[PDB]
Amino acid sequence: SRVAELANAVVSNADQKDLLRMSWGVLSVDMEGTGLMLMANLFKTSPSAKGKFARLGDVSAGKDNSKLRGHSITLMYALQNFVDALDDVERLKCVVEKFAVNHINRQISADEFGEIVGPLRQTLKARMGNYFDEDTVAAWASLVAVVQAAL
Amino acid sequence: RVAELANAVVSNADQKDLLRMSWGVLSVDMEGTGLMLMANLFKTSPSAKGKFARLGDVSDNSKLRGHSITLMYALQNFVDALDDVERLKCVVEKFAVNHINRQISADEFGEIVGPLRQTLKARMGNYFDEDTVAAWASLVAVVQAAL
Amino acid sequence: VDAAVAKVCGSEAIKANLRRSWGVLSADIEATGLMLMSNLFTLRPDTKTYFTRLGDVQKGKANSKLRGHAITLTYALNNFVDSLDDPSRLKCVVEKFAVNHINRKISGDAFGAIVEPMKETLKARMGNYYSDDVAGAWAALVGVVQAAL
Amino acid sequence: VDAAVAKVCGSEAIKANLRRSWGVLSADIEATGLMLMSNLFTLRPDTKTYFTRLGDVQKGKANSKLRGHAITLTYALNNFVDSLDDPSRLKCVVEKFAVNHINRKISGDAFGAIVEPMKETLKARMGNYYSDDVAGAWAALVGVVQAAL
Ligand code: HEM
Ligand code: HEM
Ligand code: HEM
Ligand code: HEM
Repeated sequence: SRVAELANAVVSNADQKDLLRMSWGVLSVDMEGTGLMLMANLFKTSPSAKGKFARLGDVSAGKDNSKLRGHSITLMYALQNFVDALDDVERLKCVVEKFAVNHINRQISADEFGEIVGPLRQTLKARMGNYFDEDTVAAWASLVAVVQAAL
Repeated sequence: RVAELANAVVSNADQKDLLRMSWGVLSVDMEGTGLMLMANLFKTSPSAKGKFARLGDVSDNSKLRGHSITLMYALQNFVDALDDVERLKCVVEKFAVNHINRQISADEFGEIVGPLRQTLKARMGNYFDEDTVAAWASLVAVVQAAL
Repeated sequence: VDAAVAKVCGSEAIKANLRRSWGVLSADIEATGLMLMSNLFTLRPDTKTYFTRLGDVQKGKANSKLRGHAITLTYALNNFVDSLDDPSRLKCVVEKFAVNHINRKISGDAFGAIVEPMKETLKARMGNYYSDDVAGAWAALVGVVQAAL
Repeated sequence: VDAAVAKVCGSEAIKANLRRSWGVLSADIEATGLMLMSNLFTLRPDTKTYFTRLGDVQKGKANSKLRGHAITLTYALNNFVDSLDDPSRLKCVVEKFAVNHINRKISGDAFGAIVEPMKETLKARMGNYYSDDVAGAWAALVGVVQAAL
């Protein structure tokens, strides 16, 4: 398992943690709106994700689809959990390992989970505007990689 | 000495838990709790009235209201620093600068502990715990070491 | 579910008490989650059989799997509290939450095992701001989940 | 002071802009404080004369005295934002805050040096949620301090 070594480096990287908290401050202004935007981007660039999310029904309906709405809001509270864990390696490891359990049971591989990075970039461009920087995407990719190592 | 004491606070999980739990109650009403703490100080240590002469009559006082609200945000700052030794040291040393200048000794500053015990007892009710008082006395001792 | 949502969102007092008590609990999310789980297993040791994967739950924070669960649980509560101004949001978030609990064969009655542990946790963490109205507000919110199971 | 307080507290738009922007800043109060101080000293190096005690301010976080000041500054902002619903509170909290600034011989005009640094900090931390009106809200709040000096 690579989870512990990757988590060590996330916790020790202060500038990267700052990028995560700064960009999270913007992403979390509108938890529902941003969660829905992220999911819409996932379905755009990985349409294969529709099969894993079939229970949600017609995902093209956005906020008008109550199942998609409930999922999209709930996803953002897992991101909040991760951000709140960034200063304590044992805390980050145990919350990432907990999170991974259901994803493993759904047969979501490290490669499939990494499909979320592009969607994160696109959502960050929409939320950051003229102040967007790829350094925020690299920061989120490092955090995503901790989860990938658990899958 | 600030470093030694700060390290022990940051390392003591049970004590930090008591500080955060009790702070969760004290901070529900920042204004009311701040005023309660100050009133207890003036009752117990009459000499404190003199140090606070700019506030006027502290026996309906807007200057005392402003001070007592503001005091609670320094406590919030300390509580927010409990997981990072270097953060706790730097915020305590910053806080101390004006208190040193006003000639408030470590012994005088420790006059706050009894008033904090009375405030805790008033706010915690049946769940008041003497160990919580000891935890706050330990945090106050970090500040005293900076004076 | 709709009737249960309507009861919670229809009372400004229930919503206020949920928000004010959550504010207190949020002073230490991790300690809150651990305390709630400890109260669950002390008052209702029968529920330990749902948590086989977590191992020795008596160990508390020292058990990393239990710690991960205890912290993660609080983020569902955070979401519920943030949902109170919009009945349709509370409904869709609770229905989403319920899916995995239904898959674990956790009935509404079983889920309600948390009510008395939550009351004890509120008393332990709120000091003189505790009242039975605050316990009642939490029972009403848990009732929404129970109706969805 | 009364007119400056009324301009802020009487405006739902100013208050909403202060609350939303503070919400964003509160994701990282330490980084916010350090970024504000960096913008102050870069855009308004004339103000360095007031901060002799801090030493080499260009060092940022690595300068522990600067770090303690930057963190502590944000708790005054927190108090101001928590005062917005109550003109009597904003008044007495700002007048309390002003006492040491008056003692340091910081005029209203001098204190105003913070305004453009605050605008740049907001631009760099709010993304697309930044607006001219958000900057204007902060200028109005700073105006309350300026009136008290
Ligand atoms: C930032 C990345 C992600 C976060 C924060 C996230 C978070 C969550 C959360 C909190 C849940 C609810 C709890 C659970 O059942 O596990 C969930 C469910 C789910 N996740 Fe993810 N996840 C992410 C990425 C993905 C990706 C990339 C996929 C597949 C392509 C995926 C597939 C699912 C599925 C199928 C469910 C169950 C959905 C339902 O039927 O309601 N997840 N995820
Ligand atoms: C929990 C303990 C205490 C906290 C959190 C606290 C916090 C504060 C804060 C935030 C200020 C305003 C900033 C400043 O000027 O330094 C202040 C001012 C002051 N402190 Fe303290 N302090 C405490 C204990 C004491 C004690 C025990 C005394 C004296 C017996 C004292 C004397 C003062 C005085 C005289 C001022 C200036 C008051 C004015 O004219 O408005 N402090 N303190
Ligand atoms: C305040 C009440 C509760 C909250 C907020 C809560 C929340 C959560 C959350 C967020 C998860 C992780 C996502 C998932 O897999 O569904 C979870 C998992 C779980 N819940 Fe709950 N739940 C509560 C009460 C209960 C009760 C009373 C039981 C048992 C009777 C229960 C059994 C479980 C189990 C077995 C898991 C999976 C544990 C694991 O292996 O990691 N839940 N719950
Ligand atoms: C957003 C605007 C500002 C806020 C919220 C702020 C807040 C604070 C706080 C809370 C303190 C510590 C308590 C005290 O000693 O008064 C402080 C100290 C200080 N303030 Fe400000 N202030 C601001 C702007 C300014 C500006 C523009 C100047 C200079 C032109 C200034 C000069 C200082 C100085 C010199 C100190 C003492 C520094 C030290 O030696 O540690 N302040 N301020």
